[PDB]
Amino acid sequence: MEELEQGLLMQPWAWLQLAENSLLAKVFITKQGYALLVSDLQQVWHEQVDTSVVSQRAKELNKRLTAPPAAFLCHLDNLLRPLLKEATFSCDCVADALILRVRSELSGLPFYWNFHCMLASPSLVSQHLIRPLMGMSLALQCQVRELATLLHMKDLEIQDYQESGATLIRDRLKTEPFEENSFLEQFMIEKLPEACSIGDGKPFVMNLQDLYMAVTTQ
Amino acid sequence: MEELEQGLLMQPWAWLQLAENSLLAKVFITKQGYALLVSDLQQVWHEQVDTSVVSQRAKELNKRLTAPPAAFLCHLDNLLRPLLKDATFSCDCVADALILRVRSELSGLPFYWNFHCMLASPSLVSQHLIRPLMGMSLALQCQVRELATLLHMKDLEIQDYQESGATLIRDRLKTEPFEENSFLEQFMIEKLPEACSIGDGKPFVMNLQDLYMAVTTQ
Amino acid sequence: ESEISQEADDMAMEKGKYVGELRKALLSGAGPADVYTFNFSKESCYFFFEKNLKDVSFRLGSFNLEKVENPAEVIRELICYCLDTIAENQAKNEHL
Repeated sequence: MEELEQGLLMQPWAWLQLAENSLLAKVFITKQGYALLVSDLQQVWHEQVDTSVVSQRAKELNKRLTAPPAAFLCHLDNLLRPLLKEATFSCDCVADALILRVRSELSGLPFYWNFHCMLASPSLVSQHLIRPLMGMSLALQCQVRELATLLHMKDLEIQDYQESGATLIRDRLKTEPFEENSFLEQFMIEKLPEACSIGDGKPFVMNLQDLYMAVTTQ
Repeated sequence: MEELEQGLLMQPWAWLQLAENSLLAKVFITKQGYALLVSDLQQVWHEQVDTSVVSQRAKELNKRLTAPPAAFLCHLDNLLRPLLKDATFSCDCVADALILRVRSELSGLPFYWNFHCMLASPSLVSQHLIRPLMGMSLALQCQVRELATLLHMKDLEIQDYQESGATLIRDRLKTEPFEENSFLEQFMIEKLPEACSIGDGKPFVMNLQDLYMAVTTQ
Repeated sequence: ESEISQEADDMAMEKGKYVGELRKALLSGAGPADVYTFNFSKESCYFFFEKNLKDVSFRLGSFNLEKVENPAEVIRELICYCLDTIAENQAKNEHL
């Protein structure tokens, strides 16, 4: 519910550890459901699920192995414990509904879990694929601008120091004269494959969940 | 030829000029139609139409018009970067169908022509709301990380210059030994909450459209 | 067999635990917190064990039986096995 949506708005992104598709998920697993918003880079979703729909999604792929509703919920809470937040992850990127083929095992007999994400309507996307994502993105743009002007003024101070004293110290962290546009262009060369082809998204999470902690303002 | 979606992955974000709430109606107008993925970061639209259907739409919505389909094709090409294709534009941000009103007026007798951006294709939604937005978010984040390295190097440069002689005499305008985390801690609580400004797309074209164009490669 | 599959999702922890829990319920052994609470209805002849927690009952394991017509039969079998192993233990022990 809205409690889980808000927790999603605060609790950070965490990529589904399947090593198959860039299923960058946002982990918020708290009672009466959870919020694991998973995006496959080719479709939008909002898994603002509650314990009843959680358990029925767990059953929709299960055939012989089942559990009570809250049993399913706490089971899938334990599922993310060793790997995300049962450490087997998969999915079908083709499906319109993101059927995260999480084949965690409990009995030695097959169990079928899907982090079935509701297809996000163009009004649904603004909840979490835009407000936190674009919030932290604009925050990073402002960070780049502020750090760039700070680099420029610190380099002005540095040049004042060479013009007042020609001492050279380390030459290992000796910065080049920084340019924001040159920095962006040199970044669009090697880290662009990291950017455009997200792949894992682990660099995204362990470096932007700090921004996610306080992007929930909107 | 499916260039509508290909032109909808590299689609430049152009700020639509309205007499109403202006949205980021962005399109790659082609000679065989277009794909108007209206992505104001609030609601996502998509006008997956060919040249014939949109041209006949204009002809039928122009009450008494004797024009070739190529005339309205050029009329549309005037919206290749959706700024102004004529009158002034007007969006209907109520449902999955965006009515982008273009009153074909040159001082005559009444007219009314409008677009019909039916439900946005979630694949191309991700092509401008998730996948390259994920990409430019990760790019901006690792940009801030490389800027962390650059700031740290400049801070250590200034500091090691201060205690090695030729220290600046203007103590009242210098800076204390700086670090990136000192910038990020204040950012997370001051700018990140307010840099989280989704707006009506305009925050994208002021700060995010440029690096998006830098990450339209995939 | 149906009493041997869905109980793991009840107890809800991952694989490996459930099979060993079932076996140790069948065999000797029962944990203090992983207890196989022997909910064996003696008269109706149905044995099951549930490690209930986390917002709803967790049926950890269930194992139905079929009451023997003469109860004394397998009881005498088991106790005669116990006395046989006792005598073997004593005789071997003296040889030890």
